[PDB]
Amino acid sequence: HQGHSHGHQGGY
Amino acid sequence: HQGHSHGHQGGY
Amino acid sequence: HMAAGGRKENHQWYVCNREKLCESLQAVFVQSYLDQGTQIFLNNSIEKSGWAAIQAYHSAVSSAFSLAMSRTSINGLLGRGSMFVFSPDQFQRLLKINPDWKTHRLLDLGAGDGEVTKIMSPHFEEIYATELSETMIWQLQKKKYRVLGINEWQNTGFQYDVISCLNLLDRCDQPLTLLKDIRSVLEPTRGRVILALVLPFHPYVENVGGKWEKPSEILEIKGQNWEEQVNSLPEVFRKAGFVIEAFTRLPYLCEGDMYNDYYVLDDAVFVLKPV
Amino acid sequence: KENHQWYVCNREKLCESLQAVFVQSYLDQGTQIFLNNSIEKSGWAAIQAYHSAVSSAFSLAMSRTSINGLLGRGSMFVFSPDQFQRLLKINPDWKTHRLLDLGAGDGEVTKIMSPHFEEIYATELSETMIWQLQKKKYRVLGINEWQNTGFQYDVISCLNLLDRCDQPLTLLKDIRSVLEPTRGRVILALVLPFHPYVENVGGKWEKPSEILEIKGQNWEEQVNSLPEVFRKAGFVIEAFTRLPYLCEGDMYNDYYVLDDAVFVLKPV
Ligand SMILES: Nc1ncnc2c1ncn2[C@@H]1O[C@H](CSCC[C@H](N)C(=O)O)[C@@H](O)[C@H]1O
Ligand SMILES: Nc1ncnc2c1ncn2[C@@H]1O[C@H](CSCC[C@H](N)C(=O)O)[C@@H](O)[C@H]1O
Repeated sequence: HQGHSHGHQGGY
Repeated sequence: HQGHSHGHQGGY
Repeated sequence: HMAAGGRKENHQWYVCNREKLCESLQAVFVQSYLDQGTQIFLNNSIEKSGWAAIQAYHSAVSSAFSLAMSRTSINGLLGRGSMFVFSPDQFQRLLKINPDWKTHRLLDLGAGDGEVTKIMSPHFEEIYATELSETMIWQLQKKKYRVLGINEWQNTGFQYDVISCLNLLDRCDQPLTLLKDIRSVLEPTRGRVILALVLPFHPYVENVGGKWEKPSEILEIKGQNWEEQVNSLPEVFRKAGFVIEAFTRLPYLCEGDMYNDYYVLDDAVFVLKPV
Repeated sequence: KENHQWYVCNREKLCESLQAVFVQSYLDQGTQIFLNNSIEKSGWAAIQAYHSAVSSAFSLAMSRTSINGLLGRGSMFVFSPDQFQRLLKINPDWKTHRLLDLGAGDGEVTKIMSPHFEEIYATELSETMIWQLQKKKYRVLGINEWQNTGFQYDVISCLNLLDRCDQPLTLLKDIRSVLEPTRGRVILALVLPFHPYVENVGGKWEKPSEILEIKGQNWEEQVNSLPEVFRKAGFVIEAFTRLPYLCEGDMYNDYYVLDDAVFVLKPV
């Protein structure tokens, strides 16, 4: 699993 | 063939 | 164009609750849509995910060398995981330029592998870029962009006609200083800044081996949904001497892997003018 | 008279000042251990094949130095602890506060020097070498940071960097400007015959922005041309020696050798 190149994102 | 890590070298 | 019963238009990537925006931002919001260029990126990404042996190689290299390199540098080494913020049409509609508009100099800070830079580049005679990843610097140089040091671009003796700062403010160590530096070298009579930020705002600085550090400066971006966090940005930009000329909501798309044909984050994209 | 091909020096072809400060080195225990360990690594067939495969795969996209750092291969050797101590004229127990190693590579030479220092700083342009240096817990400084920290260094090492950096004369002047003056010393190693270039990605290279006028038809003649270069930066040679600059090998050779001139410099 590579995912988004910008990284993981948290929430609001 | 990897050679010397400092690089190829010429002569005098 | 979009309609409430349009299928596979991914409305949630583009729409917002306009009544939740402050009234000064309601006036400069620009509606984007899932357009031709966006579908070309997506169709290309879907095709790339179909090449199983390429995906498997990329995953093996990533697995083996992730402790020694950053994820960004691994992507640059492989030329994988490229991203998309706007099509040329979306860019031109946001900046209010015609397709043939040209000016002198673009500076793209934190340009990554340059595949977003490439969307903007036909509008400029000279393209400059900065990057911290060594393999991304090689990708930028293959595109013939002039890579400047991260403390060099402020000191070249010339100004820049457009400065782009796409998805960098949440990934750099000193974002307030960055915004002030941008203001200080933007050509003032006509220059514009293109700025993109993933919301919800979650900043960290990427290090090797999947590690990270907190940034040294704090951006006061706050809010409980996309609209509220956008509402906090006029004051952030004002502190750096900018006002918002236009902005839009765009999916920050990324090529995929074995598991997903692409990945998505939520970008707020702004055009700033110096004030 | 020491006659081993890697250490022998024709003293009569040195100028008179350099004859007075030359220090003879020899193939000692620490050197032979490096060579023994290098021969052993070259006998690891599957490891050498892996290194070769990865180096070919990434060769277009990374500099050779960064590939070596990524793999932890191709480490080098300039001096043993005994040779380092003999050149500096210091005891095994000797200590001072701050070492800075410019262009430190994977730090395997740095770590020979490290026991004599409280604090060790390093610079490097290669991202994966920085990883190596940080795994050894050295304090990595930017290449335009280290001379602007506000503090000085007790020993600055600049080993096999002058022929590989873009601005070597500025480098020497920058070293002079933050060396601790009363007791500070510089350790400089240079491969002769002197052939400078700046390494780029993919086996490419670029010419340096500044030229060092180092000329001669052999080791001793080239060394005779250095005192003038050093003096422009405000240094005079306190001691120097000839040492083989050794490097780990590959599937075809157990190690590789270049010819180092290794100086201890004092500020004028
Ligand atoms: N201080 C800094 N200067 C230049 N690049 C930086 C930086 N801090 C982080 N980066 C780089 O910033 C990028 C953030 S990802 C965004 C890439 C591209 N602009 C896009 O929008 O897709 C990474 O490539 C990271 O290496
Ligand atoms: N301006 C610069 N600042 C810091 N490191 C540099 C540099 N220019 C080149 N380098 C690095 O200098 C090193 C030269 S090879 C010498 C490495 C080590 N000092 C030794 O003697 O074995 C390379 O690792 C290269 O990445």
